[PDB]
Amino acid sequence: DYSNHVWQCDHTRVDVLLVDQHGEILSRPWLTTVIDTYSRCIMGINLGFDAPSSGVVALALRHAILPKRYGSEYKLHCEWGTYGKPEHFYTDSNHLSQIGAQLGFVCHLRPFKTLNDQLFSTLPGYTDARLTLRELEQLLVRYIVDRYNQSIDARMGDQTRFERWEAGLPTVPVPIPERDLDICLMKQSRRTVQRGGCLQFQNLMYRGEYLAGYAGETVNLRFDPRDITTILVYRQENNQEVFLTRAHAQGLETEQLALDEAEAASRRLRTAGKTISNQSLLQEVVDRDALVATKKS
Amino acid sequence: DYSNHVWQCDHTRVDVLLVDQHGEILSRPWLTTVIDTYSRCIMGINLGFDAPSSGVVALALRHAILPKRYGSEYKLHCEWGTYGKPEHFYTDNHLSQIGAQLGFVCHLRERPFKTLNDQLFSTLPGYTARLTLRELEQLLVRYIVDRYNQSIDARMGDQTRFERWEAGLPTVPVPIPERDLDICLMKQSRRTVQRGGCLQFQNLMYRGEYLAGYAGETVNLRFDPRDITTILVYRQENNQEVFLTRAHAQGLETEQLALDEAEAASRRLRTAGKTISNQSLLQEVVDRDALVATKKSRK
Amino acid sequence: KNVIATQLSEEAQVKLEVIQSLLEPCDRTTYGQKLREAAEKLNVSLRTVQRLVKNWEQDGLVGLTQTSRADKGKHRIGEFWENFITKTYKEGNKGSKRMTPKQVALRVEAKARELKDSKPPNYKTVLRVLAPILEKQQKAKSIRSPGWRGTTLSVKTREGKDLSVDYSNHVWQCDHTRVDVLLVDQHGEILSRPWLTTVIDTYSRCIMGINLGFDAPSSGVVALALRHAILPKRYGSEYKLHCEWGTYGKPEHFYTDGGKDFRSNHLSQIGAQLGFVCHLRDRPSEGGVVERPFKTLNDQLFSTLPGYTGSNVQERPEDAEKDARLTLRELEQLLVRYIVDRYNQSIDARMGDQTRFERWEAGLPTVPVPIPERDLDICLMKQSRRTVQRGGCLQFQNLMYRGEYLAGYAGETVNLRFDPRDITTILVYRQENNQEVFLTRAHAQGLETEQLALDEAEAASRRLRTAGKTISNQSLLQEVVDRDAKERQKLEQTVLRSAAVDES
Amino acid sequence: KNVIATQLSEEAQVKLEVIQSLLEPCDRTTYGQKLREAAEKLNVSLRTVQRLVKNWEQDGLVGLTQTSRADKGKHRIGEFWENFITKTYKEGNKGSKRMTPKQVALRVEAKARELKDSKPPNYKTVLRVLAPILEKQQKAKSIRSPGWRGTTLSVKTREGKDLSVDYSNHVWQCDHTRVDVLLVDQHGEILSRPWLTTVIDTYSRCIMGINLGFDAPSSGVVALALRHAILPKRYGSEYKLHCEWGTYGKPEHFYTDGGKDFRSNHLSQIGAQLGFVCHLRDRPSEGGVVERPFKTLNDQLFSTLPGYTGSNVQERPEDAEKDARLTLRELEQLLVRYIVDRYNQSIDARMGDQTRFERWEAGLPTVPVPIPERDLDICLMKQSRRTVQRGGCLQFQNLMYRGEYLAGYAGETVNLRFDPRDITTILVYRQENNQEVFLTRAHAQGLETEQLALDEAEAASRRLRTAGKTISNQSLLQEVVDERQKLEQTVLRSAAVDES
DNA sequence: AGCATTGCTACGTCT
DNA sequence: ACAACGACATATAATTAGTCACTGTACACGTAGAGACGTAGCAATGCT
DNA sequence: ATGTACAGTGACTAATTATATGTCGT
DNA sequence: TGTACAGTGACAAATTATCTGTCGTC
DNA sequence: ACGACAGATAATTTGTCACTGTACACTACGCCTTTTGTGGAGATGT
DNA sequence: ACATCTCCACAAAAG
Ligand SMILES: [Mg+2]
Ligand SMILES: [Mg+2]
Repeated sequence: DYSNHVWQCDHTRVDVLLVDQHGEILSRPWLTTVIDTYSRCIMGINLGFDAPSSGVVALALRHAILPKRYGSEYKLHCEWGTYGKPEHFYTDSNHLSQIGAQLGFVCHLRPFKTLNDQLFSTLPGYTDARLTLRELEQLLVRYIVDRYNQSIDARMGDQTRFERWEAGLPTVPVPIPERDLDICLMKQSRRTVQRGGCLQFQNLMYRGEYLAGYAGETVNLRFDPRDITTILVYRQENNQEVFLTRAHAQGLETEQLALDEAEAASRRLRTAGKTISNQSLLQEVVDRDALVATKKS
Repeated sequence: DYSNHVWQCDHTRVDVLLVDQHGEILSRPWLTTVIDTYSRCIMGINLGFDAPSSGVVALALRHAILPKRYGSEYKLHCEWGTYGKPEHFYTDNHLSQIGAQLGFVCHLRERPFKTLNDQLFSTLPGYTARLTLRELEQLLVRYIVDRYNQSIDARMGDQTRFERWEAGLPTVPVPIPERDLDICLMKQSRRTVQRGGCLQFQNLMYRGEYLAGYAGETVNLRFDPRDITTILVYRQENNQEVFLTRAHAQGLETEQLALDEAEAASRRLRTAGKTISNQSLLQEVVDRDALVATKKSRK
Repeated sequence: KNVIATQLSEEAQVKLEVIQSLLEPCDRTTYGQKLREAAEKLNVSLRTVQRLVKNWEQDGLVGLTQTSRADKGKHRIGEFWENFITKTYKEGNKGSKRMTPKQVALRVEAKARELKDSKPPNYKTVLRVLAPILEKQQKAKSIRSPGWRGTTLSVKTREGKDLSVDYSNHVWQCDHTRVDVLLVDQHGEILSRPWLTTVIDTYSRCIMGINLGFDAPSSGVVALALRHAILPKRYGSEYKLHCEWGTYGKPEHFYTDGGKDFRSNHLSQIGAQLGFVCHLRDRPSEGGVVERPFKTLNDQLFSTLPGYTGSNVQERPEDAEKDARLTLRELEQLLVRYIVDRYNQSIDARMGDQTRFERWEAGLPTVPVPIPERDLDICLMKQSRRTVQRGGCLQFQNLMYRGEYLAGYAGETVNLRFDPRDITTILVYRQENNQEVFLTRAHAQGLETEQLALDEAEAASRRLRTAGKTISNQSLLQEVVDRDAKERQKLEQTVLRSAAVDES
Repeated sequence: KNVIATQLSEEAQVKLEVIQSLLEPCDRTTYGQKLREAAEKLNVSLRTVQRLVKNWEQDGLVGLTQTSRADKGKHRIGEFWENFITKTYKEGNKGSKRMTPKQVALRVEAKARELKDSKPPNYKTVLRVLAPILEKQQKAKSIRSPGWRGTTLSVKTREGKDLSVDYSNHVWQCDHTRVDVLLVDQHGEILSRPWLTTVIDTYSRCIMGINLGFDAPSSGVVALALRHAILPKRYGSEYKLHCEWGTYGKPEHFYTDGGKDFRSNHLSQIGAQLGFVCHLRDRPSEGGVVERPFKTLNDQLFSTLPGYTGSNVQERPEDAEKDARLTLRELEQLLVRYIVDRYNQSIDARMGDQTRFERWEAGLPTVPVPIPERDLDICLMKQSRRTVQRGGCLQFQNLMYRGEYLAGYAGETVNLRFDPRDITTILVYRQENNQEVFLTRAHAQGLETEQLALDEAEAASRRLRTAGKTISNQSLLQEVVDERQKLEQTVLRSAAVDES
C-alpha cells in the first residue's frame, strides 16, 4: 500500500550516440532505473553500454540502497539522499534472486518516454555525437534529480514525487553498511598476486593494504563500472568468498576513472600498436630461412 | 505367459566358510541368481564374496542372458539352454540403462534355497573351513542343474523344470553373441597402455591384437571376475565408449584364473614381503645419521 | 567483514528455494502453515527449518550452506608426531641434504621402535603431513615481480643510489652471454660457441651496439662493443637491411655487473676519458633491462638456427654437434638484420605507442656530435706508466721503443697508450702543468714493418726462456716470423679477424 | 562393433526416462496415443518423438544421445593452410632447430602477404592446428616399459645374441657412476666426487662387491672390484655390521657397459684366466639391472649425506662444497653398511618370496670353489712381445731388472706379469710347449730398501727424459721421489690389509 | 751388415 | 486408417576462428670434455 | 611501488554451418 | 618381457565432529 | 519458539595396496679474466 | 765500494 513498498526496475536503450575521449564512436547506451511504485520518485540509475542483463540491474540496486554521495562536477542543487533498504523489487538469469534473498527482500520479477518527450532526446547525435559517457553521468543525475524528480507529479499533482515518497516512507529511510552490498558488484576472478601484494586490472596496476601476505596466491576482484580507482579483493574458498582488502589503482593521472575510460585507454594503446608496419620485421623472417636453406653439414 | 516372458532375480547368503587355494579362511559367500517366473527353474547364477549390488545383479543378469557352457573338467550331464532377453526382468538406477539398451522392461523396488541350504550345504564339512571357491562352483552349478532343475513338479504340468521352459515359447529365442552386452561386465576407469601393448591388471600383464598402437594412452577395462584370464579393453570417445581389443594374461600356469584367486595369489606376495625381520635392518639408518651428526663442520 | 556465498550446491539451492518462499512477510497465524508447506518440500521436520532460518539470519546464504568440520586439515597422530615428522623433514633439507618423506617415515619407524611405541604413523600420513609444507616450499618458485611501469624509470646501483634514467643515452647498460649456437670454421669443423656482448639504452630501450666473438669477457671485448655502440653505424648491401640503425653518441653513465672486465682499470679509464661514470648492479635482477634481450634473442633467433645448442644441459638437442653449421660472419650478418629490421622496430613494452628507435630518436636533448673516430680509439687504448730512460729508451713488455723527441724527457715517468692488437706503435704522453700532452709515436725498433699482437709477445716470452735465449726485439721477431709451423684458438682468431677486415 | 554410452547427462536422463516410460509395451493404436505425453515434456512435436524412437530402436543409448558435429576437429582455414602449418612446424623443428608456434605464425603471415591472402590464419588458429602434434609427440616421450617378470630372464648383447640367465653367478654385471657426494681429505678440503663401480648378479639381483674411489673408470678399478667380488669377505669389528656379506666365488659371465676398461686387454686377460666371457651391452636400457641400483642407492643413501650434489647441474644444491664433511674411510663404511645390513636383506622386487641374499645362496648352480687370494694376484696385468736379454737381467718401462733363472736362456720373446701397485717385482713367463710356464720372479736392479708403484714411475720418466738426465733405473727412481691426485691416492692408501 | 725391441704420441672413441 | 519415413525451409546451436588482457618464467659464464685404452705414427738403443 | 617482456593461455565473441524442428506427404 | 622405488589414487577401518530425533517449558 | 537431552550420521583422518612416472644411462667446480703485493735482477747514480 | 729505482713475472675472486 505505502510508497517504498514495491520498487520497479526499468530498462531502455538511449537513442543518443556518443564519441570517445580520443574520437572513437561509442555505441548507444542502455539506461536502467529504479523507481517507486506509489511515488514516481527515481531512486536508482545505471547507464552504459552493458546489455540489460542481470548486470546493470544488480548495480542499479546498489545505486539506490547506499547513501547517494555526489561530486562537485555534477553541479547539483539537491541532495538526492534516497537511502533505504527496499522490501519488494520487480523486474523483467536467476542471480537477482540470490541478491534479493541475501538482502532480505522479495524479488518477484517477471515511463522512460518522459525523457523521450523531453529535450534530452535532442542533444547532439540524437535519434555529430559531440558528447561522451562521463558527461551523461554528470548531467543526467542532475537533470533527473533537480528537474524530473523534484517536480510536481503528472497526476496526484499535489505533491512532487520525491516529497510524496519522502513523507510516505512508513518511518524514515534507513541506510545500511556499504561493504555488505558487494554482491551487487561486478566480478572478476582468478587474478594473481605479485610481489608486495600487487594486481593487474584493465591494463592498470593495483596494490593492497595487507595483500603482500598472499603474493603468489590468486584472488578475485569486484568493482563498479563507474570508478575502478579502488576495487575490492577477496580470497576464494571452497564455498565462501571472504573480503580481504581494498586495492588502490596506481600511476593513473586522475582522481577518478570509469571502466569505460580504462577500455578507452587500452583501445587507444592497442589501436596505436596496430598501425605499426611490420614490413621490415616480416621480410627479414623469410630471408633468414632463405639463407639457412643453404646450410648443409 | 511364456518361458521368456518374466524372469525374477533372487539372492541368498551362503552358510559355508571358505578357504583360499592355500588354506586360509576367507568368508561366507553371497549368492544370487535369477529364476524364470514362468517355468520356475534356476538359471543364471553368480556366487562370490562381493555383496549384492547393481554390478553383481547385472553380472548375474549376463549369466542368465548368455548361453551357458562348461569346461572340460565338468562336461556335465545336465546343462542350461537358457539365453536371450526376457520381455520383463524383475528384481523386486543402472539397471534401467541395460533394459533400455537391450529392450526389456525393468521392474525393481516358493524360493528354492532350502533345496540347497538345508539339504546340501549343511552337510558339507565346511558348513556353518576346508573347501575353496573353485570347488564351491561345481558343488552348486552341478547340483542346481543335475538335480534341482532336473527334478519334476506336477504343480506345473508334470515336467522337468527346464522342459516347461524350452516348450513354453511363443517364438524361440536366438542366442546372443558375447560381444553384444559387455555392459554387464565390471569396469576399470583408467589404465595406461605400456610399451608394446602390454597392460597390467590384477598384478598380471596383458597384451592384445591392436593395443600397442595405443601405447602411452589411457584405456578402460571390462572383465568377468569368474575368470579374469580374458579382459576387454575399451577406448572412451567424446560421449561414447568403443570396444577396442580383447587381451590375454601372459605367463599363467593354468588358463582359468578367477579374480578371487588373483587377489589371494597377490596376497601371498604381500604377506611374504611383509614377513621381513626388518628391526635388525633399522640399525643402519640411525647410525648413519649419528655418524653424519658426529661430523661437525671445519668452521 | 563480508562473506560472499558462491558455488551453491543444488541442495543449497533447495534451501534457497524455501528461503525465497518464506521471505513473503508473515505472522504466527501465517508462519506455521507457510513453514509447513516448505517443510514438506524439504521433507524434514519443522524444527530443522527453524534452525535453517535461524542460521540464515545468523550468517546469510553462507549459513544455509554447510561449513566443513573443525577437524578438517588437522591430524589425529597428535602434537608429538606432527612435530617429529616436520622436525625430521626440516632438518633433512638444510644444506644439500634432500631427505624426502619416505626417509622421514623410515625414521618414524625407527623412532617408534626405540620409543617402544607400537603404532608408528603410516607413510601416507607422513606424506599428507608434509603436503602443505611441500606446497609452501613450491610456491616460492612462482612469485612474480610487478616490474616498472610507464615512462618513469630508475636503476638500482650497488652503491645504493637509484640513478634516474631521464632521457636517451642517460644510462647505457652492458653484459655478455654465451650464444646458444655452435659455430664452425669456414672449413666446417666445430668451433665452440661465441660470446655476445650487448650495449643497451635504458630509456628508448634500443640495442645500441653489440660485439659477437669467441673472445671471453674482457676489457678489450667491452671496449669493442663500446666502439660499435658509440660510433655511427654503416652496413653494406650484403646486409640486406630495410631499416637503418640510426643510433650513436656517448652514454652519460654506464651500468654493469661486477665482472673483472667491467671492474677493470682499463674500462674505468675509458669512462674518465669519454665522460661517463661506471656503476655496478646489486644483483642480476636489477640487470633485467639487459638480461632480457638475450631471451628475446634466444627465443626469436638462436633457437631457429642450425645448431641451436639448447639453453641447458638437460635440453641440448641430441645432435647439436651434428647439425652445427653457421660461421661467425654468418651469425653476425643475421643478428644485425634482427636488431635493425626487427628488435629495435618493436614497441617498447612499457609504452605500446613507440617503437624502440622512435623512443630514441625523439628522446635526445640534442643530436649528439659526430665523434672523431681516432679520438674515440685513442681513449679506448689502454695505457701504462713508464719512465723514459737513458738514450731515450723506454721498456714496455720486453720490447724497446723510441720516438722523435723521447731522449729530452729521459729521467721521468711518461704516460703511453697501447693497443694489444698492435703494440709496435706506442703513443706516449707527457704530464705538464698537470695536464696531459702528446709527445710522439714510439716505434718498436726494427719492428716498424708489421704488426705484433701482445698475446704472443707474452706467450713467446714465457716459453722462449726455456731455450735460454736472450729476449729482445729481434729474438721475439725471430720467434714470430715462423709461426706458420692448426688448433682451436688459431681457428677462432683467424675466423674472428676474418670477419671485420672487410671494413673500408 | 560395440559402443557404450557415457556421460549420461540430466537431460539425457530426462529423455531416457520418457523413452523407458514408452518401452512398456502396448497395442500400436494406443502406443501412438500414450506417447503424446512426450510432446510438452520435451517441448517438441511428436514427429521428433517418432524420430527419437527411430534413433533409440536403431542405436540404443548411443544414438539417443546427441552426436558431436561433423565439423568437430575440422579447420575452416582449409587444407592449404593446415598443410602449410604442419609442414612449416615439422621442418622448422628438424634436427637441432626448435621453432615454436609463434614462429610458425610469422611464416604464415609472411606467406599470406606473398599470396595477398586477405585473411590468413590467426596465431591462435596456428597454435590450435599444432596442438595434436605437440600432444602426440608428448605422449611418445613417456611410455612405461613392462620389465621382466618372474624367474625367467635373458639379456640382449651388442653381439645381437640373447643370453639366458639361469643361476646365481651365471652373469655378473658392472658399470661406474660418479657418486653425488663431495667428500674431503683428512681435516678436509673439497677434493671431488668419487666413482662407484659395482658387481651385480643378474640372477639374484644381488650385489657381490663394489669399488669406491677417486680413480677414473679404469681396468685397475674393475680388477679391484672383481678382487673384492670374488673373494670371501671379512669386515672389521669397527664396522660393527650385523650381517655377513657371504657372496663370493666366480662368474661364468661378465656382462658390461662397453667401457674402455671393460673392453680392455687386462680384463680380457682376466676372462681367460678366470673363465668368464665378457659380453657387451647393446644399449643402456639392457643394463638396467645395474643402471637402476645407482638410482636406488642415490635416493636411499647419497641424498642423505652432507656433500650431496644433486642429480644434475640444473638441480645442484649450492651448499655441497660449503659443508662436505665425510672422508672416504667414512663413505666406505656408510655404503658397506647400507649394502650388507639393508640391501642384501632387502626383498627382490619381482620375487617377493625372499631377500636379495637368499636368491643368491639358493640360486647358484653348485657351491663354487673359494680360490686362493694369491691366484688373483697372479692374475696381474701382463705385457707381451717383449724379450728377455741374453743374461740374468730384464727391462720394463725404462726400469732395468734382474732375474734368478734368466741366464739359462738366450734373448727371446718373453711374457711378464706385474702388480701396478708394487712394480718392485715381476713374474716372468715362458711359452713352453705352446703353454705359458713360469720362468722366475724378478726384481729391479738393487731395489729392495723401498717399494715402487707403476703410475709414479711412468710420470717420473717424463720429467727424467725432458731434463736430459741419463736414462736408468737409478735416475728414474729419483724422479719418482724428488696435490689433487696425491691427496686422492693417499686417501686410497687407507686399506683393510692394515686393518683386518 | 742387417733390423729388432722399447718407450712416446697421436687420433680417435667410448663412458 | 493412420502411424510409419520423406521434403523441406527455416531456425537452432555447437562448431571454429579471432580478440583482448593476464602470467610464468629464464634472462642471470658453463658441458664439450675429462680420462681412460687401442691402432697406428714414430723416434731411441741396442746390438751381428 | 614499480626487473623484463614474449609466448602461451583463458574467457569470451562473430561467423560458420551442421542438423533439429514443425508442417505437410504419401 | 629394462629396473624398480617413491608417490598416488580408490577404497575400507576407525575416529569423532555435529546434526538430526523426541521432547519442555517459552 | 527454540534449543536442549542421549544418540545417529556424514564427514574427517588412518591405513592398504595396485598402479605408474621417473631416473639410472655420468657429465660442473671448471674456463677465463683481472688485480696485486712480493720478488730478481741490473743499469744507473752516489 | 755501495744504494737505489725500475721492468718483468706469480695467487685470489667474479661472470
Ligand atoms: Mg653478466
Ligand atoms: Mg658406464
